Order: sequence, then structure tokens, then C-alpha cells
Amino acid sequence: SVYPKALRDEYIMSKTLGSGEVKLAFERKTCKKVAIKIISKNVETEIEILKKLNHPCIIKIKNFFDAEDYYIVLELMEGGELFDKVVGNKRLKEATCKLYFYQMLLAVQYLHENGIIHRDLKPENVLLSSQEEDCLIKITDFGHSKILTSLMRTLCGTPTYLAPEVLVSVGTAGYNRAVDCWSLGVILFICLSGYPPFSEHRTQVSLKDQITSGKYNFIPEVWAEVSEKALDLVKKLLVVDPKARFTTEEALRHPWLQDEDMKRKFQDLLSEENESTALPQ
Amino acid sequence: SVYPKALRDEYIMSKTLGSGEVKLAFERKTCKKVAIKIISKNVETEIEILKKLNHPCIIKIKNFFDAEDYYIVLELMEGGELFDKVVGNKRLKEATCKLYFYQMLLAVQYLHENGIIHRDLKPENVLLSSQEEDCLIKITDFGHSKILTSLMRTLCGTPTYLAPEVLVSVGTAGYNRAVDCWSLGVILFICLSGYPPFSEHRTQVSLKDQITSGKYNFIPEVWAEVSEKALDLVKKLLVVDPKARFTTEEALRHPWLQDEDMKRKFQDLLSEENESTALPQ
Ligand SMILES: C/C(=N\NC(=N)N)c1ccc(NC(=O)c2c[nH]c3ccccc23)cc1
Ligand SMILES: C/C(=N\NC(=N)N)c1ccc(NC(=O)c2c[nH]c3ccccc23)cc1
Repeated sequence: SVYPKALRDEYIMSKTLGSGEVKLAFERKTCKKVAIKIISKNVETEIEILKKLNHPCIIKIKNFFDAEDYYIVLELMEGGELFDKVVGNKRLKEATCKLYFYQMLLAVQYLHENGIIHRDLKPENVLLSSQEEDCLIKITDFGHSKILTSLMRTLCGTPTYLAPEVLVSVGTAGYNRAVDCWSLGVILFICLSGYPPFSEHRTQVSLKDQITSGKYNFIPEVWAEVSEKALDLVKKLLVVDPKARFTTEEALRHPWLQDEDMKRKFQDLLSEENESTALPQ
Repeated sequence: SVYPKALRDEYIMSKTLGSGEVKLAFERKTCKKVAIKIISKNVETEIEILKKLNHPCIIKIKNFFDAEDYYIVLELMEGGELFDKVVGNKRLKEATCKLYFYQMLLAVQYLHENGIIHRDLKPENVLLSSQEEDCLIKITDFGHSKILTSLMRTLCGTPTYLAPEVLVSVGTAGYNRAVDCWSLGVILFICLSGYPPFSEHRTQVSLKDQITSGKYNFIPEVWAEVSEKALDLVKKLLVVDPKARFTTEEALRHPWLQDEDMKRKFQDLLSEENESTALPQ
């Protein structure tokens, strides 16, 4: 098939960047590069979520076409997926993991403050701004995300007719956001060590049993070169009890992220990317 | 304020039947009585749910007006709420409880087969067709109801990044419908005995603690006149484990409901209410 006419009106389509499919395109009016995500036939509400979110580590949408397929136009992240930096046991310098992880926490903290849970945080969904190692990252793919009440309404009446499982669930409600902090923990683990913590490689313990017990695969030799603070943070994110698990605020206050050099590097990358109008004093 | 013009066009409004508010009205075209529920400002989707459901023990919607307030036009249930038959420790003959309860089970079975959970089953929400003791009942008020998938999508990938609480919840998912069977249990308890099983009258045990332990208030003297089969069914519905609790199918197969006299009386009331066109053989 062809591209829809309304898209072609505004953009010149070019090469595939990844595969769902992401394409390079050029905005006709500006002659600037953009990325165009094609989702074949809540994409509707992924759009609404992304329209309303405004954070430098969250992907922004420039345009949207609902045709034979869906076309989502985004700013181009030249660096590609974080995934490609961690396959084949490739490993990032610890300093680079911190820079990237700080940005992911800031992103996910912003989501949670704004009532959004992502639910599919993984290396595939973290984009890099450039091929340089020090860069901005942006979180993408809000197709599984959830907007954070039915329990609350039930509890305003007397529970004369209310089932016991509803009352038992009051203990744990309101912690759905913690699934994102677990995923972040897993991502940090992979970045620091170049391998996944839960996996069916070697071992007879099922993947499910590894995850629900929280018994991650620790290989000392791979970790010897990783600092203790780093691994400590990983341990506080991979807590099995969602109520005890570190939140993004607690992670941002952890010793490993009290690194004014890394923060400076982040601030420097931010202002480098920004094109502001004049300011009064 | 006044009634909206589009309503007045079709109906002549009359007296209050109950209080939210329910009014007697007359359809101009037929000169027949109807009931009009006024909900002041998912009423939208309560309408869609009710439009698509077709069961003789579920209230049918005749019309709907979305104005200053919402107006829902329904068939008139002259008998009023089941609530009024059980306040002040009034008690229904056991035979009448069975007739009514059979109808409630049939209704709720129909909902569950069609992917609908009611979530607010109570005497207030069961309507009687007439002031006669043997009558049809209809379940109403689908304002808290839910249409029965996010878990299922999560489980089609590998759970490398998936939080342990999601995997633990696979054990219990798909049993939300059981909240309706608990409520039915509580309603049957009230109907048979004229008092509620969980209540803050006398006792120092909190309502919550009574419900989650399943320790209903049993007063032998009130129950002596109730059959053992009846109480047995109540016990199988007020099971605290939602997976072990009786479903509507299991309740319909219980000895207490194997009563061909009651069933005949129900069939007789059905055909009495129906106005069918001629039939070929
Ligand atoms: C919103 C979204 N998905 N939503 C959904 N699936 N429901 C989405 C997914 C991937 C990209 N990828 C990219 O920009 C790139 C991925 N690999 C790349 C390599 C080079 C440049 C850009 C990308 C951008 C947006
Ligand atoms: C659909 C609904 N509510 N939905 C919602 N609240 N979201 C509804 C609630 C109550 C009635 N009541 C009745 O028909 C009567 C209640 N008491 C009566 C006494 C005499 C005759 C009729 C009724 C009918 C419909």
C-alpha cells in the first residue's frame, strides 16, 4: 500500500530506523528530520496521554494520522534504542548507567506525579538522543500505560453486602505504580552487569519462581567492578513486596545518585538541546 | 426547575414512587404507566449495558433523556423494592424466599454469562412486579456494574521485566464475578431470617472483621423454623475464599432449589406477563 495523502502532504518518507515499524522522515516545512512510528491495524489514548505530558525525558508527539494504519510523528532520537547498548553482554561504564538511570527515574517520577503508570519499561523503550555516550534519553511507547477510585466509591457506603476479597484488597490498593519501579530495577541490573537478573539460561528454577521469590542470578565476577552503592540500589528496587519497594523519590535520594558531576552533565545536555526566546531579566 | 421538553412531549409526569428519585409517569401514546428514574448531575454505559441485556428478571429500559439531569424510562414494577419486605425484621415465608431467590440467581447467571458483574446487589435493587407475594422480580441499578484482559496481554510476552505482584495475581484473576454471589448470599440470609449476618448491633467485632473472617451472626431461635437446605445454601455462598464460593450455576443445582412447584409458579408468572404474536405450529 501507499502512505496516506495527509502524511505525504507534510512529510517526505525515507528509510526504516527499526521495526510496528519506525521510519525516518523529513518535515517539508522545516526540512528537519523526524521519526514516524507506524502501528498497523487505546492508541487513541496513548496519543492523549502523550499530548498532555511535558518532560525532557519523555518523548513528545509532533503529529498523528489515523488512516489504514496509525502514524505517530515524533522528534528523532538519533541514538536509537538503549537495547542495542546492552545486547551481547555489552556493558556501559557505571558512570554512563547512572547518567541514563537518573534520567529514567526523573521521567518515571514525572509520570507517577501525573497519575500515569507506564507498565512496559524496558531497554527497547528508552531512546538515546545521539550516538555520543553522554546524551539525553527519552522514554517511549505508552501503549500499555494506565491512568490512575472504584474501590474508593465502594468504601463510602456501609459494607453490609460487600465481599471479603474487596476489603482485603484495601491493604494493597494504590501501589500499581510500583510495577514501574521493579522494571527500572531490572533495567539498572542489565545496564550495570550486561546480563538479565531473571532468565532461563543455566538454572532449573522457572522464570516465574525466580521473579516471585526475588532470587536474582548474581555472578560475583561480573559485579566485582561495579560499586556497592549501585548494587545496593538495585537491591532496593528488586524487592518483592510492592509496599516496601523503593519508589522513584527514594531512588533519587539514594547515595548512588548523589553525584553532582553526573547532574551537571545532565543540566549541560539539557540547555545544549534547548532553543529559547529572549528573557526579561 | 421543570421537566425537559422532550420528556414532557412523550410522558405525563405524576407522583414520586421512591427517592436519585423514581417517579410515576404515563406514556402519552399508550396511556400506560411507566417509571422514570431521575439521576441528578458511566450513566452513559449503564444505558448501553441495559439496552443490550434481555432477560425477564432484569429491568428493561424504554427511553432515556440526557438533560439537566438524566431521565431513564423503565417498565413500572408496581410491587416496589424488596427492601420494604425485609425491614423491621419482617420475614418472608421460606417458600417466597426461594421463588424470589431463584429469580435473582437466574438474573445474575445471565449477567455473568454475558460478561457483566453487577456489584451492588442488595434488597434496594431488587424490584417486585406486583403487591402479590408470588410475583416476578427484576434486578435494577447497573450504575456500579463492570464489563469483564490486561493481565492476559502481559502474559503473552516473556516476564523478564514483569513485577512479581502481577504474577502472583494470576492465581486469583477472573473471579471478580464472585462478589455478586457473596451479595446474593447476604440477601438470602436477610430474606430467610429478617436480620443481616454482618452488623454492628450488639457485638464488639468490627464489621470489617466479621466479613473477612466470614463469621456471620447466627441466632438459633430465628433460624429454627428455616429448613437445613436453605441455611446450607447460605453457607456455601458466604464462603470467604472467592475461588471456593458457590457460583450461580452451583447455587441453581443445590437441593434447596430443586423444587418443581416453585419452578412451575415461576413459569406460570412468566407466561401470565407475556403478550406474544401468533405462532406457526
Ligand atoms: C509511541 C511509540 N510506540 N507506541 C506504541 N507502540 N503503542 C514509539 C515506539 C518506538 C519509537 N522509536 C524510535 O523513535 C526509535 C526506535 N529505534 C530507533 C532507532 C533510531 C532512531 C529512532 C528509533 C518511537 C515511538
Ligand atoms: C437503573 C436504576 N438506577 N440506576 C442508577 N442509579 N445508576 C434504577 C433504580 C431504581 C429503580 N426503581 C424503581 O423502579 C422503584 C423503586 N421503588 C419503587 C416503588 C414502586 C415502583 C417502582 C419503584 C429503577 C431503576
